[PDB]
Amino acid sequence: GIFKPEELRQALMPTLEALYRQDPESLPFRQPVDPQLLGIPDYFDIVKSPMDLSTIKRKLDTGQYQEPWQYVDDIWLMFNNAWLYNRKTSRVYKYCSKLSEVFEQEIDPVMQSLGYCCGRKLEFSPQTLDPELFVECTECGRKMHQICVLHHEIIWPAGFVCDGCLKKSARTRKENKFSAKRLPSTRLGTFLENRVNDFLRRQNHPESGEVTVRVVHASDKTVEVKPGMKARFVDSGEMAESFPYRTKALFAFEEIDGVDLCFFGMHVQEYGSDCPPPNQRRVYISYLDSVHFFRPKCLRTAVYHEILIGYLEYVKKLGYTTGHIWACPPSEGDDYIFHCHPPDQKIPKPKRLQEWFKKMLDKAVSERIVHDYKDIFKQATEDSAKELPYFEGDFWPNVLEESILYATMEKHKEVFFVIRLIAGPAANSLPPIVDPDPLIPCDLMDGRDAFLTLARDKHLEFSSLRRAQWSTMCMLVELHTQ
Ligand SMILES: COc1ccc(NC(=O)CN(C)C(=O)C2(c3ccccc3)CCCC2)cc1
Ligand SMILES: [Zn+2]
Ligand SMILES: [Zn+2]
Repeated sequence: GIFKPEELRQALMPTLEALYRQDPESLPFRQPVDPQLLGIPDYFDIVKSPMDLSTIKRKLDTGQYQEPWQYVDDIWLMFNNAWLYNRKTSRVYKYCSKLSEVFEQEIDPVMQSLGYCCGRKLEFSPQTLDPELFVECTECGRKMHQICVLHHEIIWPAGFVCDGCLKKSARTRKENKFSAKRLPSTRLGTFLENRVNDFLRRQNHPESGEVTVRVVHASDKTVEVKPGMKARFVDSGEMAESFPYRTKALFAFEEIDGVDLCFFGMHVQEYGSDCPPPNQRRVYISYLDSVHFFRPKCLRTAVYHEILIGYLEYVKKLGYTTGHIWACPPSEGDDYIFHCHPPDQKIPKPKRLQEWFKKMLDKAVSERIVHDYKDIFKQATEDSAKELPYFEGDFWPNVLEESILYATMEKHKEVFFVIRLIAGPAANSLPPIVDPDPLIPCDLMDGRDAFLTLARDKHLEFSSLRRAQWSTMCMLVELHTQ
């Protein structure tokens, strides 16, 4: 026992009385359902654990609840039975939804007054609902959402100690060494975060946190020319068989309410100077993703721009001549790089996404980082299908197979950006591209599949700030302990 029964009763009874006072919405919930009198003889075939307000009151009054989650559980048992048994359009269903809304408001400040994280009954997103897990304070015995208190067994193996118990004993929580800042740095990561933090300091907005950019994957790969064009151009001995590239994964994190938040992810393909044409000295953005919790809101878009402009600046200086972006929005539900985006984070329509890349590239011109950029139509004109750069997982390889030319580039022109970084003479007499960062092997971050799979297995959602904080903590433990 943590509480005197009278203490628990005096704290919770007012939240019960809040529900009882709601009339008519409490009328179906005041007494045990009597299926005979109500003419619903199938009630007990569907509802196996009936619960009502008079029962909960008698449990409070007789000291039956040992800790308040038991009370919250009986409340949500009572709501769930009504939502299970009654139609969505029914009066009782709608009354039950009203009481759940009044309960949500009342329980929170009460559960926080008794030293709990919150009073919420929490389930994961559909991907039947998996319940959120609880951890137990080793000092006081209170149970709390694992996600509310960000308790990870690998970071803190001796167990969870709540803020209230730590303050009581004049201790602070042992530092999280599995942080984004303590991930191994790269010249690329440093260059990007230095550009982002220089920009944020110049803005001098009080809400902004430090930003971290970490390259977390770097491996050498090859894209093989698919059979239906190997037959035409490769087998003859005209086009090269396979194009070697470096695949890199990077993430940007922000300090929000004292902890790491992963808010941006990018995969790139880097076809260097020892790469046969038409891929020679090109970079390709495989995929971009974000989680909209960057603070402040008013700088979110600029920060994304600073990372992307930063990346183009950096590869230019190494000797890449051209950047390529397939400006195509995702369509994998609430997933892409990040599992389970916030439900109010809208995927942009093709037009808005094109206007967003356009805006980013106009700033890059103003800075003399991008010399010029155009749609693949106007750059194919200004330059056979053998001469198009051939990138792993891109639209263009797949569409030339559907055929086996100029027809297709016109109808889908605005979705393909070609970005001249080094144009004209300067491009001709360049040193070899040498990447000064080591290879970073990491199977979890090798393409976007493996991390989506882990996030599905382990309910690493990005659907709210609190869940995105827990998922950021969990991904960083994985990245440090590989
Ligand atoms: C509801 O489920 C979702 C939600 C979002 C995504 N992903 C994107 O929006 C992925 N994207 C297109 C983005 O992040 C940018 C974006 C977003 C919005 C406007 C303009 C640009 C911001 C960083 C790069 C591009 C996927 C599923
Ligand atoms: Zn909680
Ligand atoms: Zn405690």
